Amino acid sequence: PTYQYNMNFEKLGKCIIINNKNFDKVTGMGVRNGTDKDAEALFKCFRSLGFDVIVYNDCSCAKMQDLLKKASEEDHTNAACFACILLSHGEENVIYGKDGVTPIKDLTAHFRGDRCKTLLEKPKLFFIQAARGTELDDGIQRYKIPVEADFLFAYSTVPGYYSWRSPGRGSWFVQALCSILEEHGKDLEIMQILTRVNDRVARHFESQSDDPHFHEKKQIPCVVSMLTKELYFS
Amino acid sequence: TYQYNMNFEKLGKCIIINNKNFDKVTGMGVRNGTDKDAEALFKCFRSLGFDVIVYNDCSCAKMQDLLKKASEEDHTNAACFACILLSHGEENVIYGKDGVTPIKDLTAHFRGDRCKTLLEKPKLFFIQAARGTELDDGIQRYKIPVEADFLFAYSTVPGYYSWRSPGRGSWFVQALCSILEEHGKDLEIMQILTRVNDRVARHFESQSDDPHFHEKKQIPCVVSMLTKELYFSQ
Amino acid sequence: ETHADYLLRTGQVVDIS
Amino acid sequence: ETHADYLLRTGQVVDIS
Repeated sequence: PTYQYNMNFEKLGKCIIINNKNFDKVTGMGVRNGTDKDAEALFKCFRSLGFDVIVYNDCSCAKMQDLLKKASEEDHTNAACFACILLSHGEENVIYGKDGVTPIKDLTAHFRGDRCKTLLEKPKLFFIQAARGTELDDGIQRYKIPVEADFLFAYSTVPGYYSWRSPGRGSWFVQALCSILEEHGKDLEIMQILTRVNDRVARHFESQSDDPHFHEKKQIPCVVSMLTKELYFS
Repeated sequence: TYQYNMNFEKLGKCIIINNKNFDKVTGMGVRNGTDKDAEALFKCFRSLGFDVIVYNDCSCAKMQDLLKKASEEDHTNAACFACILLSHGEENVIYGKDGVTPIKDLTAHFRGDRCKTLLEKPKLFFIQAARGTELDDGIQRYKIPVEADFLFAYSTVPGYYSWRSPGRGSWFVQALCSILEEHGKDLEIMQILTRVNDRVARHFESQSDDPHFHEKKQIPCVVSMLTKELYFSQ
Repeated sequence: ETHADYLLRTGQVVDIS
Repeated sequence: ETHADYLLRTGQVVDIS
């Protein structure tokens, strides 16, 4: 027999959304057109879920690190969990700030059970919409707890691969995540939701571009769970 | 919305690689207790309905060959595939008798584009091995991604050590077998692994003469690229 | 130095659909 | 050298209980 995370708290929790769209020339990274659409859609979804959403924009690696560090120092006692969403450029293990790159590990470590006691035994979720490389998927027709426990990372793509988005519709992963959340965010368990998102971007999306190097390409998200209980946003 | 179709002549193969003795050159120790793990796993997966096979003290060449050959067999009448790795390990790599091989290379053999007979079928990999040496002190017309439908159930988190007792056996394996025996046939794959997560997280703690390794903790790590819910039973 | 790789490393590649 | 790191490096550290 096994339970669900206790959700009986004054509030669901905070939800830091980092919307990186414009990057310094020095980095040479392009303008992430469509990210605003993503942020708007996410903002609404997580608000509906009951999160206290906040959106930061074009943050430097320093701001992002500071942002999350500060957050980890706030008092989450009356919160059920925590949520952070990263929308930016990225490379394996790293994510882009306005001025450069920072290891995703450093961003999330701030919430280890030993560095944010107020979140111990509470789920800490991180949704990352960013590339993790450039590979393309051609497809085919007396109690103590691990300081590292209760983390869940919902990546848009698999390690080493690219992440797709349309400046019009927005990120595939984000498009998918919002759909399922809107439809089942309040009745399905977190892993069911993310699994349906996996299938969604896997089946209902395919690249399409003038250059054949990037035509009819595919993508599969990646979920990493260190959760110790089932998670229902209610 | 749905579950993986399990209506097939057989559940699938289950390659168990039991590495216990390593070449002196590697300097790796005798994984005492691994036999206990293999025996317990062998029985659990057999009960699940898998066609289990256990290999022992395999070289990186044998392991690679083993899995490559397997990926070339015809899985048409199988519902899914399962591989279990019991050996020494380091981040991203796993130990063979004679050395080290990247876990990525071991699993790539089953990409949708290299094992068509397993397309849209779940390919599970359970890895009982260290992924570093950090210790957890604890606290108070379609087309699908060639990389889809993979699930990696790691005993520990990236960069950390993995515990086992030469007597009882690996913590992760001990846990996995418990939950499987109790719910392998009625719970969804992610529920099972989540319960395993909680199990090794709460019900286990290191204990050794040397204080450097006393009262240490551990949290498993699940990586899912599955696109449907998975239940081991029609 | 490959341009088809330029849009990649720089993230310019997107889905036109 | 540190025997301790030596033990982890060779994965000889085991729970004795």
